[PDB]
Amino acid sequence: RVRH
Amino acid sequence: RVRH
Amino acid sequence: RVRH
Amino acid sequence: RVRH
Amino acid sequence: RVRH
Amino acid sequence: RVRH
Amino acid sequence: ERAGPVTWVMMIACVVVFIAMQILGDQEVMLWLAWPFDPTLKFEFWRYFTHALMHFSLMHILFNLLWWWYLGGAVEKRLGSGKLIVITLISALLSGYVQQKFSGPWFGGLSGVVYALMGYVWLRGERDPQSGIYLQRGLIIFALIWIVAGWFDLFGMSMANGAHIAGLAVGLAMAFVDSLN
Amino acid sequence: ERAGPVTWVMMIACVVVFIAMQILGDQEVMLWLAWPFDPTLKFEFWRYFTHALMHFSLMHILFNLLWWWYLGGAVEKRLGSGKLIVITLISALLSGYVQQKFSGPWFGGLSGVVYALMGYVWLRGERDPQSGIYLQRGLIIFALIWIVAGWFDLFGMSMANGAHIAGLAVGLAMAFVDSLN
Amino acid sequence: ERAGPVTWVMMIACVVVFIAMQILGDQEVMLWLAWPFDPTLKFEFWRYFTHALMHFSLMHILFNLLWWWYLGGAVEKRLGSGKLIVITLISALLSGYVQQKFSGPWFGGLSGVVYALMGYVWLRGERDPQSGIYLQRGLIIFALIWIVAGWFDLFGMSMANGAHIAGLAVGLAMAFVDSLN
Amino acid sequence: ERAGPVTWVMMIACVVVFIAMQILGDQEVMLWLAWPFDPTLKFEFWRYFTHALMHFSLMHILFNLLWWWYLGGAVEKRLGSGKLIVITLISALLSGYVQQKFSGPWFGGLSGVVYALMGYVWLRGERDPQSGIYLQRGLIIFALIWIVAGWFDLFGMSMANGAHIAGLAVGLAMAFVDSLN
Amino acid sequence: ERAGPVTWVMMIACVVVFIAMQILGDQEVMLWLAWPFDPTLKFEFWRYFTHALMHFSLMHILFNLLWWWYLGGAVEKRLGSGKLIVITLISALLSGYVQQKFSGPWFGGLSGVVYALMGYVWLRGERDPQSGIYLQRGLIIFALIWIVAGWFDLFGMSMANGAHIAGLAVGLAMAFVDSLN
Amino acid sequence: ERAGPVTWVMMIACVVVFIAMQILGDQEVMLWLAWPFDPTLKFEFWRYFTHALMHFSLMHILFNLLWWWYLGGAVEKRLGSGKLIVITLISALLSGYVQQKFSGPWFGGLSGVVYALMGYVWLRGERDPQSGIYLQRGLIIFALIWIVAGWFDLFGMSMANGAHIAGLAVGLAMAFVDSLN
Ligand SMILES: CCCCCCCCCO[C@@H]1O[C@H](CO)[C@@H](O)[C@H](O)[C@H]1O
Ligand SMILES: CCCCCCCCCO[C@@H]1O[C@H](CO)[C@@H](O)[C@H](O)[C@H]1O
Ligand SMILES: CCCCCCCCCO[C@@H]1O[C@H](CO)[C@@H](O)[C@H](O)[C@H]1O
Ligand SMILES: CCCCCCCCCO[C@@H]1O[C@H](CO)[C@@H](O)[C@H](O)[C@H]1O
Ligand SMILES: CCCCCCCCCO[C@@H]1O[C@H](CO)[C@@H](O)[C@H](O)[C@H]1O
Ligand SMILES: CCCCCCCCCO[C@@H]1O[C@H](CO)[C@@H](O)[C@H](O)[C@H]1O
Ligand SMILES: [Cl-]
Ligand SMILES: [Cl-]
Ligand SMILES: [Cl-]
Ligand SMILES: [Cl-]
Ligand SMILES: [Cl-]
Ligand SMILES: [Cl-]
Ligand SMILES: [Cl-]
Ligand SMILES: [Cl-]
Ligand SMILES: [Cl-]
Ligand SMILES: [Cl-]
Ligand SMILES: [Cl-]
Ligand SMILES: [Cl-]
Repeated sequence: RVRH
Repeated sequence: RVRH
Repeated sequence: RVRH
Repeated sequence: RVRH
Repeated sequence: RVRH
Repeated sequence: RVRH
Repeated sequence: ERAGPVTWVMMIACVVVFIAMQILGDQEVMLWLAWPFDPTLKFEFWRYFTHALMHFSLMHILFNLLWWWYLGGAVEKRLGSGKLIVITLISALLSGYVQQKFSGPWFGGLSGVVYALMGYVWLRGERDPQSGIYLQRGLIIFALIWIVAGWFDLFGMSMANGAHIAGLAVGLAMAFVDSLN
Repeated sequence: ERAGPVTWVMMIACVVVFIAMQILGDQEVMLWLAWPFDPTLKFEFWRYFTHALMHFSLMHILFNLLWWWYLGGAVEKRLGSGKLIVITLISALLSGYVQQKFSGPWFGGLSGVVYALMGYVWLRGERDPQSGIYLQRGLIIFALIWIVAGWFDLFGMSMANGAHIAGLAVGLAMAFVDSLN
Repeated sequence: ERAGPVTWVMMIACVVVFIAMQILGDQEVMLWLAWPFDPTLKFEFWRYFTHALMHFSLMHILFNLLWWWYLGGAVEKRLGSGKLIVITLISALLSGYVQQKFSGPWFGGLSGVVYALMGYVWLRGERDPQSGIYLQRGLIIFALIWIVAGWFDLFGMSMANGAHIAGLAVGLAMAFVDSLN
Repeated sequence: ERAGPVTWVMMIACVVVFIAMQILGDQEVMLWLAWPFDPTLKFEFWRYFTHALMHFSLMHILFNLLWWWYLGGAVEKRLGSGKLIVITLISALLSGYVQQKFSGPWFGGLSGVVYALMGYVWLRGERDPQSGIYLQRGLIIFALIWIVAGWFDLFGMSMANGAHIAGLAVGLAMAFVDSLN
Repeated sequence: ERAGPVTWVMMIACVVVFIAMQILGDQEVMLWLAWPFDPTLKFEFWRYFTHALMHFSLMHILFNLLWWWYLGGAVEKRLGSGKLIVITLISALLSGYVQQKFSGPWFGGLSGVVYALMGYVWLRGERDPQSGIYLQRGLIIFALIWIVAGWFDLFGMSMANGAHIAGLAVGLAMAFVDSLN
Repeated sequence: ERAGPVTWVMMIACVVVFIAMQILGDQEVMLWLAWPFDPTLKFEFWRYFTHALMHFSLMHILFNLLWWWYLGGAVEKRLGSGKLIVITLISALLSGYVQQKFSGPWFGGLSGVVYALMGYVWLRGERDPQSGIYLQRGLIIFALIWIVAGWFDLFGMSMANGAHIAGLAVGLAMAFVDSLN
């Protein structure tokens, strides 16, 4: 889902 | 984040 | 099982 | 805690 | 370590 | 696999 | 011998969406397919249903499609393609409605429809054995465990609680209606 | 076509216990159903068996009941309900005894009984093919992997090692006894 | 009724290797069975194939052998033991070659062979229905999901990407060749 | 230069309990030290406090004792040993009371006391700077994040929600009382 | 003795955003604060910077803010508030630009800025010791490990690779520029 | 103010090895640096020590180096560089010897040396306070918890049990020897  |  |  |  |  |  | 056209097309649609989510990213697909999350998207009618097509992990898609393949396939074989279509549309729309009410629009998966199918197949077999459909005993157990696990949060994933209760209710209500002579 | 009465009643009893554990909490159920953990509970005879009914996670219950449904169902179908009952009681009692000896009373699950059923069904098929029961080749492999995984701690859960070895031994011994003419 | 001799012997060989890996340790077995990792091991011909026998966890072995049991069993039943042997040797050798090229010699598992079997069984059924083999619709879906999960790294394990693409290619190529009249 | 006698004795008591839990098992220690879970244990007065001594994992004990060492040490250094003792007893007793009310007696850890110390040290510094105690700015941030994480369930462990809110309330109330002149 | 106004206001802003993400949900906050993800949002100038304020888990926020508190605090103390502001704006804008180029707009966190601060503080200390700033030896090690872990994907979280390389580059370039006399 | 030359060079050597393990792969580095695993490697003397340089994850390296930085730095500052060197060589060699005896050669990390340093610094402070070294009270607690966690397998990683007990023994023995006048 999201890149950190 | 999302509900499954 | 247990609450922390 | 418990053995399975 | 290893590729599966 | 390895011991730490 | 094999899954009918509705059972199959749902499976293929979920895989196709899942591939798009890996290539494009989940968020980008959610923008297109999620329940309307802004008033400007309220007439994009597909969104009231396409939340059911999105899955967020391997275990998420695998177990949803395994239950759909079994229960959807049974419905379609014994009661026909049209029956499966209508159970799918009603459960998807109503389960999305309740989920968004409790927790907003950021949810997905086929499990509102699956829990409807569990309730439906079990209850129709109990109340209307002459339909030719029923939930085999052993699968009652595992369906029950799946219900408990959704309800008590045992999957290790944040749960669409509203979708789950609304789907199961829908499936039971439809079986009730369908069992009247 | 379907699971017999003993196969079914065990499944239902495990689900009912599992629901109670989610609603009441695990500890509260363990107080009632665990192997006697104080001398004051030594005559509460059910405890020597009801440890087998408790499960601690979704994967724990699902995989125990999947094996029971298959192997228990086979025993009950080919050898009858009474045979399944006796294998269940002996394996539950003896596996609990050994587990408590090695590691005390805080354990649960149906896997002493399951490992007894693995040994039993395999050995009876090998030694007494005319019984009508046997462990199909592919399931021998997976039963073997399940044994290895219990023994070498590959499940990601703390293992009831005493229950496992005692159950498998029991099931083999019973098959041995039952194969004598 | 049951898995043929090639299907079975591969399963048994994988379990036997897996037991050795638990008793001896993984590294010690890898020293013996891995793709040659030093020029002094280049003539130890078994190594170009035995990488396929090693598995590193319970989920790794279980899911590889579940797919092999199904697809290998189908090949062996419909096309014979020799056909399964040749698909196994070609896919193991070529998938190892590509994997080592991309990422070196420290890899293992049966999934180069499995992905070859997926491609093979599906394509042969499509192009040569009179063979008597095919990939049932529902299993197409799950095979597809398995492919996506390997390719996009959805298993929670480091992936032998070269083995995967090379195996699937091999299986498709062989089906192509076998479907010519 | 170093932790005072109360700060130290709590740390040692928690380690000693933690060792006992590893050697004896968690359940066996819980039987002895948990909030009274049967009417027959209602006069075992230590139980209204000793729930604070039990920890269930490495991360559980490490982070509780890290915060206690810092905040308890500060209290003891600036306000004295007796002050730390009274904050500890009040927060342990009241946090246990609220937790058991919401969710029953199966809980443990020092975090009711820790959250009391967070509230106490912060509020006393704000309202009564002449005390010589305060919560340094950067630690306000991390204390705040710890509060958010307890409240929104971000630790990956089931939370004693009642203990947390009751502890923080206690610590704020005590700071309020102590800041009146 | 304590964190300056810029160090503090960033910490507070991140916590405030993190609370909003727990209360409102992550997606809803991302809609407001993410890098522009539709051409209609291109003039919402805050978005080129506010991606740095969002964090997705406890470990994500804790470790970003721990490094910021240390390095930002050092910059602000030795070089002043304005210097910290400019390093923050440049690193946030440029790291967002590169990340979105490689992987699209769905990313967040303070680690573009943090990796800029690592490079900056280390290089300025090396090239311009008379500045009064430097990265203490032991923290060089841990900063290096943090760099390796981001680069080789060792955090167990999907990495904003473009943000990381662009931030570190920025911080080094600024130190270079600032060390010229 | 800062880590001495021995403290630093060990940290740098561990990072350099860790980078090599990410670029080359772990196995390839293990081949070079592990305790001799074949009789042909028995005279490659570095191997009796270089097992201490390898780490297998971010948490593995971070926590080993955090303890080394603290305890090694203290030893080096108060007792000198040569003392740290000798404690390091003895603990690395002896901890490797015991670990390989119990479990073979496939192990790594700095924790034999770290546990030696824990024992050493604590015991030397207790028996020989005039040395100028000691283990501060709060760090006694955390060192104790680290010991318990290694011994009872609480890290979520397979433990080099032989290395741990042998290192701690070594460090205690050396402190004993060093405290005699
Ligand atoms: C077998 C492939 C299945 C993939 C999932 C399909 C999702 C369908 C929703 O898309 C929408 O469909 C409308 C037609 O009703 C179009 O008007 C609209 O522009 C389009 O956005
Ligand atoms: C299908 C439901 C299965 C749920 C599990 C049942 C556990 C049975 C143990 O309980 C005990 O049974 C005794 C009768 O033998 C009673 O005397 C005793 O007071 C009671 O505590
Ligand atoms: C059913 C058991 C399967 C276990 C796996 C077998 C791996 C076989 C590789 O071993 C090698 O076989 C050669 C013979 O070709 C020998 O010359 C050589 O010395 C030996 O190292
Ligand atoms: C430094 C070691 C700390 C270990 C934790 C101590 C827990 C104390 C509770 O035990 C109880 O203490 C009572 C005295 O008040 C006894 O009357 C009672 O029988 C005993 O059960
Ligand atoms: C200390 C609290 C920090 C919380 C994070 C603040 C994010 C700021 C972005 O919001 C935007 O700010 C603009 C002003 O520049 C407004 O014009 C716009 O409408 C608003 O959407
Ligand atoms: C600061 C960098 C630290 C990296 C780790 C160094 C490992 C040293 C072991 O290597 C060996 O060193 C020998 C010299 O004693 C050589 O004879 C031998 O060929 C070489 O293999
Ligand atoms: Cl099908
Ligand atoms: Cl919900
Ligand atoms: Cl059944
Ligand atoms: Cl055990
Ligand atoms: Cl079979
Ligand atoms: Cl690869
Ligand atoms: Cl201290
Ligand atoms: Cl609670
Ligand atoms: Cl501060
Ligand atoms: Cl990226
Ligand atoms: Cl330093
Ligand atoms: Cl060991």
